[PDB]
Order: sequence, then C-alpha cells, then structure tokens
Amino acid sequence: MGIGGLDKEFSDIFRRAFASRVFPPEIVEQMGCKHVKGILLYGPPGCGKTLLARQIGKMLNAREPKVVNGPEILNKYVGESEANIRKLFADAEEEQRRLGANSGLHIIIFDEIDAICKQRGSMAGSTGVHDTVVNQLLSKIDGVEQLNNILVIGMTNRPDLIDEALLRPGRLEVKMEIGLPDEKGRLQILHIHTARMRGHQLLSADV
Amino acid sequence: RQSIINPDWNFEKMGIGGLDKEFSDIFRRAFASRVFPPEIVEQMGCKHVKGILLYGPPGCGKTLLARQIGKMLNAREPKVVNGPEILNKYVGESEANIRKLFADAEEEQRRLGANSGLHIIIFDEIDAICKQRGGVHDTVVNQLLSKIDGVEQLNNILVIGMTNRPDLIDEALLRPGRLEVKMEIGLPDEKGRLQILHIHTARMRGHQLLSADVDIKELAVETKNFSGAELEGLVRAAQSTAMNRHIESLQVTRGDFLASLIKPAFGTNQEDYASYIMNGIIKWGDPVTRVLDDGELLVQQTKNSDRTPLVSVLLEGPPHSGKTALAAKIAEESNFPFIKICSPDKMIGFSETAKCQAMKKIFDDAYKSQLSCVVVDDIERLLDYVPIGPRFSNLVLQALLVLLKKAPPQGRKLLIIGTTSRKDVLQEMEMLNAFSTTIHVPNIATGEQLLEALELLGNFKDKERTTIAQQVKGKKVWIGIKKLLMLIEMSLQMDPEYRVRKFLALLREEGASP
Amino acid sequence: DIKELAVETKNFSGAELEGLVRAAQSTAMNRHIKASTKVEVDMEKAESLQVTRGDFLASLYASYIMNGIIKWGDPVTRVLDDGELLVQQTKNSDRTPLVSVLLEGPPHSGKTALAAKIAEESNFPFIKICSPDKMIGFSETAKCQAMKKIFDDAYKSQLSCVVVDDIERLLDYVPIGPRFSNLVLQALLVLLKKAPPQGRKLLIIGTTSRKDVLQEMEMLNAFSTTIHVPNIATGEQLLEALELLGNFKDKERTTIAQQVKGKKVWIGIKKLLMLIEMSLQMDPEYRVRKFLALLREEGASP
Amino acid sequence: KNIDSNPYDTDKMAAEFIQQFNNQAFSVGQQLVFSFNDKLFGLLVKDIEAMDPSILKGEPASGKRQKIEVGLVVGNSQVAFEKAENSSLNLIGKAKTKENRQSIINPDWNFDKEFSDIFRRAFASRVFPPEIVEQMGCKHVKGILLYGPPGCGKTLLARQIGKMLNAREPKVVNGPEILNKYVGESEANIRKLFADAEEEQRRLGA
Amino acid sequence: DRTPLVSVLLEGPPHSGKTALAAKIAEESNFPFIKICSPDKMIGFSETAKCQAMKKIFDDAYKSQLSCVVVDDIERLLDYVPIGPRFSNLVLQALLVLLKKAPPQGR
Ligand SMILES: Nc1ncnc2c1ncn2[C@@H]1O[C@H](COP(=O)(O)OP(=O)(O)OP(=O)(O)O)[C@@H](O)[C@H]1O
Ligand SMILES: Nc1ncnc2c1ncn2[C@@H]1O[C@H](COP(=O)(O)OP(=O)(O)OP(=O)(O)O)[C@@H](O)[C@H]1O
Ligand SMILES: Nc1ncnc2c1ncn2[C@@H]1O[C@H](COP(=O)(O)OP(=O)(O)OP(=O)(O)O)[C@@H](O)[C@H]1O
Ligand SMILES: Nc1ncnc2c1ncn2[C@@H]1O[C@H](COP(=O)(O)OP(=O)(O)OP(=O)(O)O)[C@@H](O)[C@H]1O
Ligand SMILES: Nc1ncnc2c1ncn2[C@@H]1O[C@H](COP(=O)(O)OP(=O)(O)O)[C@@H](O)[C@H]1O
Repeated sequence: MGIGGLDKEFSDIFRRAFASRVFPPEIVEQMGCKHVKGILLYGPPGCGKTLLARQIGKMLNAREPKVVNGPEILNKYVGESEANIRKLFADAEEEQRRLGANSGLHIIIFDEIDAICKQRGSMAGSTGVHDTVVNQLLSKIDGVEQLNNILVIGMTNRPDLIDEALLRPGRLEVKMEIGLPDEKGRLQILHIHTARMRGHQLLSADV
Repeated sequence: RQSIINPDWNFEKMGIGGLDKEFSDIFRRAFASRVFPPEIVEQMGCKHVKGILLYGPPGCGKTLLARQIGKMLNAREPKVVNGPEILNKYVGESEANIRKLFADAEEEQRRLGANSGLHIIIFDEIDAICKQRGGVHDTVVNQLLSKIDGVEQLNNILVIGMTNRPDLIDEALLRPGRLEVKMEIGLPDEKGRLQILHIHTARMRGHQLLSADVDIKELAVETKNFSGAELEGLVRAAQSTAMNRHIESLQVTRGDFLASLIKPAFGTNQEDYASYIMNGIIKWGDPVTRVLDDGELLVQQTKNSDRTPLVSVLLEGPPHSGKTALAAKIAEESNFPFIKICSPDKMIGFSETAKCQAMKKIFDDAYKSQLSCVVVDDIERLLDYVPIGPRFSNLVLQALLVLLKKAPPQGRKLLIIGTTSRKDVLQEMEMLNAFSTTIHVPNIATGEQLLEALELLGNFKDKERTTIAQQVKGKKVWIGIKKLLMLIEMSLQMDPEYRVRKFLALLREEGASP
Repeated sequence: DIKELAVETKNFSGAELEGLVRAAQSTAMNRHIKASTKVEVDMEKAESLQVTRGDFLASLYASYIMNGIIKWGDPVTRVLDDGELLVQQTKNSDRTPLVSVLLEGPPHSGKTALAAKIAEESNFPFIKICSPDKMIGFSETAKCQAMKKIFDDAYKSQLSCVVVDDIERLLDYVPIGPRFSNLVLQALLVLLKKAPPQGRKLLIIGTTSRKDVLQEMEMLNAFSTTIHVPNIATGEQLLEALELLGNFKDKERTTIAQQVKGKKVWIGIKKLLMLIEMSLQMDPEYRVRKFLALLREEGASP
Repeated sequence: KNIDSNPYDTDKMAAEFIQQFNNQAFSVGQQLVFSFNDKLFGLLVKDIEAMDPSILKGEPASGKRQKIEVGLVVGNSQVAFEKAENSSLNLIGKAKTKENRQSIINPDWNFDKEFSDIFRRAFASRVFPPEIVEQMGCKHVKGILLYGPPGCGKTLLARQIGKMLNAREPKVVNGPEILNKYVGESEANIRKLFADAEEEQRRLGA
Repeated sequence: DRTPLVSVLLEGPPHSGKTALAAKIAEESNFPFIKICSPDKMIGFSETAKCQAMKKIFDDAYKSQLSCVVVDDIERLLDYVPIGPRFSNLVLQALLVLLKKAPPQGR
C-alpha cells in the first residue's frame, strides 16, 4: 500500500479494532457486539501518521474523510468553537436519521488534538479558558442519542496533557505508538520512494 | 384519564444493574404522586416534585439512566439539548433560545389545565451554564431561574440534570421546590458486578456461543474496584480475541478471558512496579528481614482496626541506601486494591499551584475506595530545599501538613508511606509531630555482609573472592548498596589482570567516616 | 402534634417547611404501591390512608468527635463547668454582647474536640465550625474572602457561636525565619472586635497549640479570658482510663500497675489510643510487654 | 419544502414585480404570493413611502417622503424584500435593498531571499524539456508574495521579472477593481481574466 | 546492562579549556545522537522559558536508542553572583531531578 516499516503496528490495529468490520454480519449480530469508536496515534512528526489514516480510510470503502487542523477550529468570538465542532456531525446525523441501520459509516480526522483538549480545572475560580470546548467534544462523541456510523481518529504528541475523560473505555480505548523506523524500514522506504525512477530506468547500478 | 406508564414496562428490561436502592429512592420521591389515584391527591392539595440531580465519577451509568428514565414514561418524545449548543454571539439571542424550550408546555397548560400530559427536558453537562453569580452568563442563569419558577405557576414539568463537578453549581438553583432530589452513583461492589455481567452476557448464553468451562463467579471475584465501563470493555475485547482465531463452532473459553484480562483507571499499575524496582531484592543481612516484618505489622494494623482509620510513618535513610525500593516492595505486598505513587519527576517545571492541584487530585481520587495505599518519595526534593539560606516553598509544606491529619469519609481506610534522606532538616521543620512512628534503614557496616552480597550478586569468581576477603576483613567499612553496584559495574571494564586491585583501590578512595 | 414539630424544626425556611410536608405525603403514599418492579398495581387499602409521625421522623459532629468523651479525671469537670458558666454569661447579658476566650494546653491534648462538645451543649440555634479542611491550596486573598463570608453569615441570627480551629495552621507558621502570613493575622485581629447590629449576640472560641508564639505577636490582648487543658499525669489516672476503655483485663492490669504505680507520666489521650491500637496487633501472650516497652520509650520531657 | 440556500438574482424579481402588478392598489399589512425560478414565495407589505409630489411635478425631490396608509404602484415605483429571520433563501440582486443592519455584537471576553535563489526554488523546473521533468514529476512553485512599505521598487522588480522571461504582455489589476456595484459581477471579472489562459492550455497543451 | 545511567563532572581553574575537551570526547564517542546545550542560545529568556528549553532537549533525547549530552556552563545557567549569594531556585530543582530519571527500558 506504499507504507513500510510498521507492520507490527498495523497487525495490532487490525486485530484489535477492525476484526468485526470484516467478519460476516450474521454471527456478529448474533453476538450483539458494538464497534470500536476511535483510536489515538502519537509520535515524532514526519513519521507517516496521516498517510496511515488515509490508507485505513480507503481500506474499508468509506466516504471521503473530513480532516481539519486542530488550531483553526477555535474562533476568536464567543460561542463559536463549539459550533464548529458540532458542524462536523451533521452529515452523519442526517444520514442515520434517513437510513436507519443501513446508513454508511463516516470519518473524523482530528489533528494536533492536544491543542484543543486539556484537563478541566476542578478548583473554583481556577477554571481553564477553554473548558467549554472540551465539554462540547465530550457531549458530541457519546451522548444521549446514539450514532452507529462514525469513527474518530486523533493524532497528538503530548499524551500526558490530555483530559482523562477522552480515554475512558467509551471513547478512544485503543492506543498505539509510531516510532522512528529502524534499518529495515529505511530500506523499504528507499525502495518505495525510488520505485518510480527504477521503473523509468534512472536508477544507476553504481548506486 | 390515561395512565402514565406503559403496560409493557418492567424493571428487568431496563438493563441497569447495581443501583437497586437508588432506583427505589428515585421512584419513591419522584413518581409516587403521579401514579396514585387522582381523587385522593385532589384531596391532599400538593404540588409535584420538579427536579432530579444525578452525580458521580466517570463510567458509572448516568446517561444510561437518564435515557432509560426518558423512555420509561408514557409522554411524548423528550427534547434533548447536547451540551452548550444554545450559546450565541449576539445580544439577547441565547435568552430567546432558552425561552423557546418551554413554549409548548406553557401553551398546553393554558389550554387544558389539569388534563395535560407530562413534558421532560434534559440538560447534559449543565455545569457549563449555571455557575455561582459574582455579565452574560449571569443573565443566562437569571433567565433560567425566572423561567423555571416565576409569577405564573406551572404544574406539569420535570427536569433531569447530569454533571461531573457538583461543587461548582450556584446555590440558588438547588433548593426545595427546585431540583431537590440528589442522588449519588458510586463505584459498585461485587454483587453489582455480577448483575452487570449478567446483563451484558444474556444473548450469548441463549445461542450456546459460550463455552461451558467459563464460570462467571471467578471473573466476578478477580475484578476488584472495577466500574461498568471496564466490565463492558472486557467482554468486547474477549469477543474480538475469540473471533481473531478464525482468520460456526465458535465459543468463548476461559483462556480468552485470562488473556484479555484493559488497565482500569482506579486499579493497580504493574509498569510502575516494574520501573521502581529494577534489580529485585537481595537478602544480604538481618535488617532487611526486620524491615519487612515491620511492614507486615503495619499492614495488619490498618486492615483490621476500627478506631484508627488513618496511620502515618515516613522512613529515612543514608543517601543511596535504597529507601524507595523497600517502600515499593511494602506497597506491593500490602495486596490492597488501590495503590499509587506520587513522585516529583512528573512535575518538572511545575509551579506551586500545579503541584498542589496534582497532590489534591491524587489524594481526593484515592478517597473513593475502601482500602488505599499511596507512596510519596523524596520529600526534600518535593520541598525544593537548598541549604544555603535556607530557602523553600511554604505553601507546599502547609498543604502536606494539613493533609497528614484529615480523616476520610466514614468507614474508609488509608495508608501513607513517606521516604526521605535528610531527617535532621525534617525535625527542624516540625514535621515529625504528624507521623505515628518511624523505621530506620541502615548501611553496610561489615566485611561479612559485603562478602555475602558479593556472592549473591555473582559477578566475580571464587579466587578473586578469597583475595578480596584477605584485605577487607581487617577492618570495618561504610558503603551503600547502590554505590557498591556502581563500583562493580565500573570495575568490570578493565583488563582481567588488574581488576581486583582496582576494586580495592576504589574502595580505598570512597571510604569515609560514618 | 404540630407544636412538637415546631419545637423540633429550628432554622427552617418557608420552603423547607413546604418540602417537609411534601416529602411526608410522598412517603405516606409510598406504602400502598406494591409491585413497581414487576407491574405497577394499586391495592384496595388506599382508602385507609393516614400520615403518621414515624414518617416525619424518617423525613427529618460525628466527624470531629470520633471517639467520644470519657470522664477520666477531675479536670474534665472543671472545663465543662467553666464552659457552662461562659455560655450562661453570654446568653443573659446586655452590656457586653461580644466575649472571647482561648483554650490552651500542651500539644496532642485533644482541645478541639472539647471545644466542639462545649458548643454542642450550648444548645444555641446557630453553630458553625471553620476548618482548614476546605481551604487546601487557597491563596491568602481567598482565605480572607472565606472568613469574611463566614463571619457575615453570623449577623442574621439572635444568638451565634463560632469556633476557630488550629489557629497556627491558619497563619502558615514555620519556626525557621520565622515566616508567616500577615494578611490573615490582620484580618482576624480586626474581626474580633466588631459588634453585630444592636440586639444580637455572638460568641467566639479559638484553639491553638503554642501559646508563646501568639504571645509574641501581641495577640493575647484581644481575648477576654483563658482556660487550661492538662495532660495525664499519674499512674492511678492511667489505670482509671484503662478501666474505662475496657481493653486489658485485670490479670494484666495488676502487672501493669506494679510498674507504673511507682512513677510519673506525661501523655495525651490520643497518643495513648494509638499505642493501644499498635499493641493489640501482636500475639496474645506478648502484648503487655510491648505496651510497657512502648510506654517507657515514649518519654516525658515535661 | 422548496427551501435552498444559494443566492437568487433578485433585481429581476423586483422589475418583474413592477411589471406584473403595475397600477394596482397596495396597502400596509397586505399578504400576497410571488414566483421566480419556478419557486414560490410568500410576501407581506410592511412600509410604504410615497414619492415626493415634486417628482410627479418633474422637479428634484426634497426627501420629504410621506408615509401613506395606501399607495398606488406606477411605472417607476420601487420595492424592497427583507427576509423574515428564520430563513435560508439567500438573496442579492443589488437593488433588492437591505438596510444596513446596525446591530450590536459582543466579542468573546478573556483573550528575504536572493532573486537567483528564487529562480532556483521556483523556476528551475519550468526551463527543462517536458520529458525529464515528467520523469520524476517535480512539483512547481506558483505563488509569490512581496511585503514591504510603499514604494516604486516593488513595481520596478515586477517589470524586471516581466522582462527577463519570454512571457506574454503582463495583465495588471490595481487594487479591488473586481468589486462592482453589480454584485455578482466581481466574480465575473475573475472568470474573464483566465479565459486566455484556459484557451492556451487547451490549445497548445504542454 | 545493570547501570543504564552514568554521570561525570570536569573541574579545574578558569581558562583551562574544559569546553574543548568535552567537545572532543563527544566527537570521539561515535554515537548517533549528539546535541549541545549552552546558555549562549538563551539570552534574555525568563526562568520558566529556560526550564522549558531544557525540558524540550531532554524529552527529545529520550526518543533515541543511544544518547550523550553535554552541558557547558553550569554557573552561567544558574545566574550565580558572590554577593548574597543570590540565584534562581527553579533551574536548580530541574537539574537535580533530571540527573536521576532513567529512560524507558532498554535505552
Ligand atoms: N450498571 C450498568 N449497567 C449497564 N450498563 C452500564 C452500567 N454501568 C455502565 N454501563 C455502560 O456505560 C455505558 C455508557 O456510560 P455513560 O457515559 O452513560 O455513563 P456516565 O457515568 O454518564 O459517564 P461519564 O461521566 O463518563 O459521561 C453504556 O454502554 C452502558 O452499557
Ligand atoms: N535488598 C535491596 N535493598 C535495597 N535496594 C536494593 C536491594 N536489592 C536491590 N536493590 C537496588 O537498589 C536500588 C534502589 O535505589 P533507589 O534509586 O531506589 O534509591 P533511593 O534510596 O530511593 O534514593 P537515591 O537514589 O536518591 O539514593 C535499585 O537499583 C534496586 O534494584
Ligand atoms: N475526654 C476527652 N476529651 C477529648 N477528646 C477525647 C476524650 N475522650 C476521648 N477523646 C478522643 O480523643 C481524640 C481527640 O483527638 P483530636 O484529633 O481532637 O486531637 P487534637 O487536639 O487535634 O490533637 P493534635 O492536633 O495535637 O494531634 C478524639 O478521637 C476524641 O474523640
Ligand atoms: N590542547 C589544548 N588544550 C586546551 N585548549 C586548547 C588546546 N589546543 C587548543 N586549545 C584552545 O583553547 C581554547 C579553550 O578555550 P575555552 O573557551 O574552551 O575554555 P573554557 O575552559 O571552556 O573557558 P570559558 O569559561 O571561557 O568557556 C580553545 O580556543 C581551544 O581551541
Ligand atoms: N514509511 C513511509 N512510507 C511512505 N511515505 C512516508 C513514510 N514516512 C513518511 N512518508 C512521507 O511523509 C510525508 C508526509 O506524511 P505525513 O503523515 O503528513 O507526515 P506528518 O507525520 O509530518 O504529518 C508524505 O509525503 C510521505 O511520502
């Protein structure tokens, strides 16, 4: 698929998260088990996280993903960041309301999530500036009305600054690490990126 | 008049377990007067209750309860507000949005009187709107107060709220005649866990997709201090693991459950134990044993006593004597369901207030279990002490001293283990008056102990051992365990011929008066 | 009896009374609902419906006084009599609506619990306790705000009693330097002399464990009087306390007396309790020896 | 059931209104129905200013427009179409009229390179034969921004880049010339700009 | 394997040439990751900012498999002056804590 050096990580993801999306529907319904709702990825920049997300999205015949850079989402005026967050779910809500249990899955691709989800202040008078945004996200991900055609993928770099309510078994219960590649991965990457030149015969033998 | 409860409803179909007492209380205080025959109620001249509040820690089933309550009643569909979706940037828009919610109720009241049906409104994360007064938020709160109870009287509404921080809500919204029925959903006990497992494992049992070897009772016994979310996740993960093997005769066995057995939030972390005890424990002398015994005694005191719910005892040690390892070992051997370690290496660059908040979060958190153990290490590093001056942070000291003598809620028990390396300064700080007792950890003081430790570590050969004995048994020594390991590691990098000599030389250079 | 209910209900708002009636009626109705769990049903007994006083009882200090109070000697009676005298003085006087007192003694003497007992026996309608347990991590300004609110709440009653606990912890005192918080001290000193609006009465009780430090701060001139709380000082008294608690039986009591009776002691009750708890954890036939060893190791240093 | 949110060109709808209901009586509060783009609209008259009688006399208006309980549409009358708040029907036209909203809003509270190095990083690819650049499909620069206080230097530079390369006669727009009192015509000038580019790209290819 | 963390201090009179020798040793190590933290690049920073900078460097260092780091002028990072003496405590606490924390297992 054009990604090399993270076979173990993808094997774990496929085993833990997407086993029920391929196993025949009849027995899945016979069990009565829900699907995982989200996953989190963290690591140094430039290691190929977005590429992995897009490939995962393409794998399951999903629709075009919605991808948004974290920062921007926040407005400067009042009662605006929450509206922007809520705008992302209108299509899924409408599609579910129309098609019942047939409606197809949807995608969410948050970016630099740690910039918009921080621990809410428990002490009185020491509340954070952006607690309202976190509250809105918490209400949207899992609320009174159930959505069964959505999947969420968060990317971050500071997993110890994230609010603890986003990691309970109901939200984003799967975690993985994408570290720097080792020698074999470097070799594979070199093959992948030099494939074009090799095909058109610009890769010398002295190289 | 139509009844207010569907004929098909029964408790068993709600799929809620471990909250029998709370559900009975809620029904008693909220629905008794709306199901009793109307004529007697007309003879009592009483109004109906107007609000309910539910609160608690994450993953206990509040939203589930709210939804089921919503679908239990014979009313029409309830209007739902998902968090702060009513705020707006323009003047007077949010107040209008608030007023929109009660229009149908007011209209029906005016039109029909006592024959109207019931209306329900649900607020999620209500703490984002109602805060203690003292401009725009205050106006929103006042509008809500005016609408709920104003000059014109309403009699057919019920409101349900949910929150995670019940201590930040304004006092004027929480009086009788308003949301007055307050309920607490807390962590469940073993029987509730069994009930929950029964709820979530009914369909599988019907279709014989469950192996006969699995015993639900064993699973119930093993999972201590679990909440509902973990109990559901365990089943989901087990099913996924079982399915993975086949990539018709599928069943779920005990092995799958064992392998699956998630890291609960209020549980015990094994990675912490792995990190703080790196090289195991070597019995180089009696004092170790004595220490362990003492620990045993303390544990046995805290588990069975009723008159002493809180105990304290910090431990000292000559630099590099290995206090933290012993403390972690004691904590591991306590066998309590809740264990945590507070260390200063997670607070690099923090200010005073951040550290205070972290400690308060730790403490408070632990306060919700029947048995807790917490370890605080390197007290001098926590206080940011430097001998020149001296200088230090007073606020942290005051916070720790106050926390050292606060009893938990009724019926709960806590144990605290402290570690330090400068006992004289601590005595000077008037901190020893809050601790029940003390234990002493000594250094290595004889050649015999050194020889036993050397044999136990197993680095050098027998001839080198005899050589070491020849020169080291002629006097006494003064060395810590960690420094000894460091010296051995440094020495093993030389050529084989000179090693022993270097060892002795280094020991001759490190030596200092006790 | 409505009059009995009126006597029982002190400091109830109009809404609380309405709520009490509403709760009582709901509880009364709840008897006749039989099978809410299986299927909602009503019984024929609804006709014989009545509201009883048991329902009122159901509808209608443990944290600070945990292990009670035992009369282990004479001083306790003296303290209680002085407290009663002070309460009587504050209730039936017109020329002095504000009076203050300080209770002092050696550390670990259990003074706050005794103050709580005095306050409970005063039988005044309004009693509140200000404790550092609700001010962990607060900044000094917030502490002042909390104190101001607490004192303001007391002017809306005809009779008020307030207790300040662990004064030394409120000031954030440490012997080195020394170093302390000036703002709280200034607030408290100014706040101990403002009389309420004419016709209302207030009493203030304060607990501390180091009188010399407070004396150095020129604080002892603001209080009106002082009371002393002593330690346990004789073996006979220790035997009496042991007898009252009822832990070690006579056979061991004789052996213990044979030793302690010919010596002097210096100890607080709370530490004796902790020693007792530690000693009980050993085997049945080593306990007396450990108790005596711990008692010896304690020390006196009067 | 017919709602959509795209803009309707609505000066047409006013001209059509004047054409269809010419010489008719109209009064305040009156309700009626209208049709455009084969979509149906409900209408409610809210205010009526007469002409100043001077205009009827052939003289400049004083601005003393009387407000009248009933008015007569005549071949030069005009009309405005303000939306009821709840709505999606986007509208424009230009003369369809929308008084400036004068509404308070509350905030939120709280809170370079050498020109040869430029040739290197922007123009090295474009000079080569198509074959080799296609070989590895190099990406190309197409956006350059210059910032600096006012002065002729930037324009002189612009002409120098115009000179050095074998480029067409440059097209230059001075400020927001696209903006037109015909709203909706601002975008039209834009599409007009790239017609020649589209033709050449479609004709000469690479 | 039993001692994954090691420390060493070079001391001598002024102008002896300590920095040069430290750099030479670092060069001769032949490890994949080398970085140098000196106060020359933190001119005008407030104390909190300096703490953040050190934190970033060490956090990045934990991601490699073999790391070696050199700190040049401790007396300049602590802002020490003989009168008093007077200094900033926060940096002292940061250095003291960092000298004992081991990386994750195997690094
Ligand atoms: N006792 C229980 N019986 C049945 N389901 C339970 C129980 N406890 C938890 N759950 C599970 O909890 C899930 C939803 O939890 P929910 O978020 O409603 O709880 P909460 O306490 O409101 O959470 P939070 O405070 O994190 O928002 C449901 O899937 C439900 O199956
Ligand atoms: N029986 C033992 N007693 C003490 N330490 C032991 C024992 N066996 C092994 N050790 C090793 O001793 C080391 C404990 O060092 P640790 O870092 O906890 O020291 P400390 O006294 O807490 O503080 P400091 O590092 O500041 O001197 C660990 O490497 C541990 O494996
Ligand atoms: N006669 C008594 N007087 C006071 N306390 C008594 C008496 N008899 C038993 N007690 C118990 O002794 C304990 C008093 O301890 P408390 O915590 O009040 O001490 P304290 O004065 O705050 O001491 P310190 O702060 O110095 O530890 C309580 O458990 C109380 O119930
Ligand atoms: N063999 C050598 N030993 C020491 N220094 C040498 C040697 N050969 C050359 N030098 C030069 O000596 C100088 C050492 O100066 P440097 O500033 O590193 O000293 P320093 O002890 O770090 O002092 P400072 O506190 O001023 O930084 C360098 O310019 C280095 O090139
Ligand atoms: N293992 C890999 N295989 C293929 N491409 C990779 C790999 N690692 C990185 N890349 C490159 O990373 C570039 C950007 O990827 P992206 O996921 O956006 O990185 P970042 O983590 O910085 O967002 C892509 O152009 C891609 O070619």
